[PDB]
Amino acid sequence: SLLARLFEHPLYRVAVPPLTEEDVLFNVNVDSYPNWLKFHIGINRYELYSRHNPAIEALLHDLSSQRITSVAMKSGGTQLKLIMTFQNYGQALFKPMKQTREQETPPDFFYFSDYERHNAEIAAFHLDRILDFRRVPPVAGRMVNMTKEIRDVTRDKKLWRTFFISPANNICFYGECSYYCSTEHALCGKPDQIEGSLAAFLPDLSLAKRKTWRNPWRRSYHKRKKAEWEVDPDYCEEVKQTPPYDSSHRILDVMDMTIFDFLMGNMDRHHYETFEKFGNETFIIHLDNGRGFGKYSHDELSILVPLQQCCRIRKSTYLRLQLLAKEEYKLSLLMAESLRGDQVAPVLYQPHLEALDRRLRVVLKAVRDCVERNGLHSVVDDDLD
Amino acid sequence: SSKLQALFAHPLYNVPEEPPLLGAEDSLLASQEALRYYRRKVARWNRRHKMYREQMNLTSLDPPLQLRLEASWVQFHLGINRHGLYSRSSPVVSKLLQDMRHFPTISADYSQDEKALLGACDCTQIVKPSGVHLKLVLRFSDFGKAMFKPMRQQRDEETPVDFFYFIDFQRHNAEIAAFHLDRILDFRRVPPTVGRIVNVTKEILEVTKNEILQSVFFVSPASNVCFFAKCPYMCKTEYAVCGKPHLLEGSLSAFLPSLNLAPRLSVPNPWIRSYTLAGKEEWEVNPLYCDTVKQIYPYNNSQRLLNVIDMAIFDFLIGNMDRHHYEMFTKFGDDGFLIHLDNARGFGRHSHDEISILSPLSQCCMIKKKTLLHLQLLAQADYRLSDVMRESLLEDQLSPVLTEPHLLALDRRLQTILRTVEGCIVAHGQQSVIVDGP
Ligand SMILES: Nc1ncnc2c1ncn2[C@@H]1O[C@H](COP(=O)(O)OP(=O)(O)OP(=O)(O)O)[C@@H](O)[C@H]1O
Ligand SMILES: Nc1ncnc2c1ncn2[C@@H]1O[C@H](COP(=O)(O)OP(=O)(O)OP(=O)(O)O)[C@@H](O)[C@H]1O
Repeated sequence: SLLARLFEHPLYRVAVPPLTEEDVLFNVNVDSYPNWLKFHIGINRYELYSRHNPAIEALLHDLSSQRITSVAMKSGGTQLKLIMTFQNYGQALFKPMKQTREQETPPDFFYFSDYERHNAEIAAFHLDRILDFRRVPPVAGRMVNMTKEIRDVTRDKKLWRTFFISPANNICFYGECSYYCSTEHALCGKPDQIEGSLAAFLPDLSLAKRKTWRNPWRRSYHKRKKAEWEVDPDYCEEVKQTPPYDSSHRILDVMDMTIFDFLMGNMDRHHYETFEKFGNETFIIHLDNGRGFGKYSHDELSILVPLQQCCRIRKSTYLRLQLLAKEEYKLSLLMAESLRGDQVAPVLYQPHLEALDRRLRVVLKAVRDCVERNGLHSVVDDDLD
Repeated sequence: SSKLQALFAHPLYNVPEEPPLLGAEDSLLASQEALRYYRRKVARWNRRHKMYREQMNLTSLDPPLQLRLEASWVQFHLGINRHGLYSRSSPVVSKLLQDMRHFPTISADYSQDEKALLGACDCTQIVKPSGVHLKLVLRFSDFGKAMFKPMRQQRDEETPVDFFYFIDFQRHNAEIAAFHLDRILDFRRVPPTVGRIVNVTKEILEVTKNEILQSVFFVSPASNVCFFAKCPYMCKTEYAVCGKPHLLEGSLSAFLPSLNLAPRLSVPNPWIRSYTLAGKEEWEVNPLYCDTVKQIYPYNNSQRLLNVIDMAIFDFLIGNMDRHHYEMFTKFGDDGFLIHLDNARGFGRHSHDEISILSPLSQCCMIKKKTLLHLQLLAQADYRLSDVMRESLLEDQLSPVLTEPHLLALDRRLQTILRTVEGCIVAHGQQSVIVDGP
């Protein structure tokens, strides 16, 4: 009900502009379609899904319960990511458990050394949902049988040949990616089931190409090397005068993203993707959110530097971010409830839900530091039609 | 009070050892030759070190190194006799351990065994050779050396289940504890080992002449001086080993004499493991495996096989599955004692007893008379194995080196060894289950 009241609020019923044939993604010139397909044909210019869509909550149910028919390991490398095919032709990306729940990434780990936990992937969907951004593909947790749903249903000999039995008579496997894909990192169930996050598959690039931009606040991805924006305090004055980032609808998309990343601690947003058929005047897809929620006793302020430098925010999210701080609409109790139905719940160790609020007030206080230094009407854009 | 003193003051730890040593041919190092060799290595070090200081522009302050006979490692080397590595209740070893804990370091390298790998990272290799592991060799002001194994795990941490032996960690505290167990058993076979807290910057990085070793030191987002083994970090199989921010604790293991003075013989154990994710060796399946071993040279003399039995006991007490090879001193012959060099893996499961280590004793069913007496004694409460270990380990700067479940495991594992000796006595009699040789 605390969550049910959030969506009764008048900040969460502002509809998107009227759509036209050049604003949808898949013009349909549709009730037996699977929930993954309703999800695809509903992607418009300014969202990934509707606020009260019947398919998104049903697609979440599918990823958790639907039977798995084929599994394949992803191409190239970059951490262990598995593609799964269900009985309804639908696909989903899978990130296995890899790390615990009450655990923290050690302080001595750089941002490029961190794990990818299903926790952050599941949580990021709900957090992106509570903020009414709706820029993440739906993801649900699941307790997968690593025999009858991984090994015994894959023809990828590269994967299959890593399923070994452990000294503890447990079933292990490690795959063949680039980072953390050897026996010492082999994911192991007791005796034959781990958990992961089935992230729903975006539409195939065959019928929906997707741009991929380099975020101008990407880190050096190198020790002992700074990334310019760590040396220029008004580096944002250059980005507001670059090829596309000079448009008002674009300099803002990054702001909503960074407030998202800082709430989770995801300092690995080196690139972001558009939708091509949509050009430069759309939303930004929040993908690969697995490097968050790895620290609960730490708030990484370096993530928020894009907001501190540009000192601009959307009034849409500003009035939201305030409401999420009041105890009657608190991020803690809202997220903990939204994450109560995920089959893998509790998806978040409690102090992360608590930290989620502490991170909100430092974002909220950061807007105030921009508002008394640059004024109000020059920090908040307006949305009220 | 003090069960430890009671142990060494017992009639067992005092009776002369047979056969006695004539000398000269029962001290693996010849004095006049060894001093000349070491005196030359000291002269070459002084030369090639001053030149390094001149290239990097550093005033050659202080005099050059002096090789003194009174150094601990010197007297440690010249004291290695046919009866073991060190002497029983030796005052040199006490000084030796204290020296490795306090003397300053003057050099640090990568050791051979690495370095001789040339390349060589094969991120596909599951059991990469024992040269891609984090360990350095330090040199002290008295010219002595020591194999430094840094801390890799907390005290109350075990090798997680689903971890095979070949990927188990490399505990510094178990290198120390294995030495204290060695001295308590009067096996006298692993080199003396101390725990020490090392300023990784002042005592490793700032003293190494190796351009690669300087390249593996970095600083964390928490501002801690870290370093790493070049190969495992690239394959992402292990992490780094950071100070807090500079202070790091490790285990120094005293160096054996130089292989130019005392050659050694890396011999494959007869009970090696497969070292694969599957597949078992012959002994892992045939309870009559030792019937075969007893008929293979040089295990036919019935005196080398006994030394391996002692090793199996010592490894079972510490849970050291990874004993693929035992080294020997060639001067002492087929009957010479075995050196227990790298124990860094034992003491990783305090809740589990791996009986496959005891397979030599289980299947050969024969134990040395002396070894059985010390094991029987260490089962009696007045000198129980855990208490004499707990007390002996208190003399280390890294106390407590062993948590309580580990110490209590030694007692229980001792019963299993004694239960097997008495157990397989019933099938063979004290005739073939005790070898009271001199
Ligand atoms: N002047 C130098 N410039 C650059 N690198 C050097 C220099 N001198 C030595 N090194 C590197 O450091 C190491 C030198 O170690 P050190 O001089 O302490 O003893 P060593 O002679 O190499 O070893 P050992 O004592 O076993 O003969 C060499 O392996 C070499 O790679
Ligand atoms: N306590 C110990 N634990 C493990 N390994 C040891 C120990 N003592 C010696 N060793 C091994 O013995 C070897 C020492 O020989 P090394 O190649 O350093 O030549 P050296 O003995 O220094 O002789 P020189 O420098 O005069 O040629 C190293 O590979 C080291 O791994």
